Amino acid sequence: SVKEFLAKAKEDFLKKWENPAQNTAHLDQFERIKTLGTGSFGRVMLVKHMETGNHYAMKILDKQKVVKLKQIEHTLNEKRILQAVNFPFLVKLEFSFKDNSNLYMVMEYAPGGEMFSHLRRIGRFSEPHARFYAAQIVLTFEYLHSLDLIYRDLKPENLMIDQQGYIQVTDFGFAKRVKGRTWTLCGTPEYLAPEIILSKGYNKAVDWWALGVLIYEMAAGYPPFFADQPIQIYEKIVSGKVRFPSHFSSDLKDLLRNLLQVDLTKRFGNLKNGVNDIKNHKWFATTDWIAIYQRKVEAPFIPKFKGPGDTSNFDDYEEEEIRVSINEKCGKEFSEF
Amino acid sequence: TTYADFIASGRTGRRNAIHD
Ligand SMILES: Nc1ncnc2c1ncn2[C@@H]1O[C@H](COP(=O)(O)OP(=O)(O)OP(=O)(O)O)[C@@H](O)[C@H]1O
Ligand SMILES: [Mg+2]
Repeated sequence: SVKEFLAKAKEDFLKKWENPAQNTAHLDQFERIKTLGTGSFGRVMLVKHMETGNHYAMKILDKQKVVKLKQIEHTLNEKRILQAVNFPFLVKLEFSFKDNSNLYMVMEYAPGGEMFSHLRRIGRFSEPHARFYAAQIVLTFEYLHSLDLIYRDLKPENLMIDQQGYIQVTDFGFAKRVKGRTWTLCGTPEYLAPEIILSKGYNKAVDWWALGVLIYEMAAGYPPFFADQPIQIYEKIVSGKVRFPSHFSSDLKDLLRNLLQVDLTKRFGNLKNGVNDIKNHKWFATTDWIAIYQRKVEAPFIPKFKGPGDTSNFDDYEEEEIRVSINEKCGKEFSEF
Repeated sequence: TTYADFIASGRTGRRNAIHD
């Protein structure tokens, strides 16, 4: 069963969890080609492993900047969780290392760009399209939650499309292995669940609220709570007032009403039956889950990639050179990295 | 329309994460 697979998968995760991999490369093994993306904490560069000739995405965290934004424990969770995990819709971490100035996470390059890029251009996805993606995120959270992991930053900007047109969840910067509750205010304003903003202390259920936001945005072209500045967004979320486009199927409206339930005792994903209330929902009736997991479903959108190392599905960013100090900067703080 | 309000808003570009 699914229950048997998750058990095997937990053991694999624990062995890597207790004994994490470390210093398995350095900078000069890599050709820096182009910046693929940027964030609040780090930048990602397309890179080339010079001995194998493979292309990878390398995330660069500037140690000092990590310390000034109070993300040390978060950055240590990111590397440890990511090197331990193994699912078909999670990016693979191949190498990690550090030097005097920075922390590096070389990852599987995903040539299709972000879901964000395509969703904004096209405007919105058809329901069947959104469903293809939703299902994959549903299975990915089932896996992550069974390992006591919360993800905490689901957004189109962290969902890469691979060559097969499938999802690779990237960015485990707020990932955290927790049994019981957690209180850190983090995520992305539009995707924040009401518990986070209200400082209640929260659990896995915030990922399922985030899935309901994602589905709404994929299917509508816009998030269910937007405004010009974050405080107005937080206002609408807590208000627990959503309006649906008239072109949403009744089934979709119904899925979403349970996922965007402000009352986290009645929110799908957090009930007795757990993730099955979502999987056996009317909206997912056509979805063959095992097929989705095996990647033997026909993707409705395969991005165009003219050869390897093509970056035409990513925006252009301003480049910055990688400066490494002669002196080690925050050595004690990142010793386990 | 809602889509039009969204498109005239300040948050149609990529959204970075918050923190403490
Ligand atoms: N493995 C990857 N392959 C291709 N592109 C990637 C990959 N990983 C990340 N990116 C790109 O880099 C961008 C920024 O990376 P990421 O979100 O992980 O950094 P971050 O500092 O945590 O940003 P934030 O927390 O604000 O979302 C992503 O939104 C994505 O466009
Ligand atoms: Mg992040």
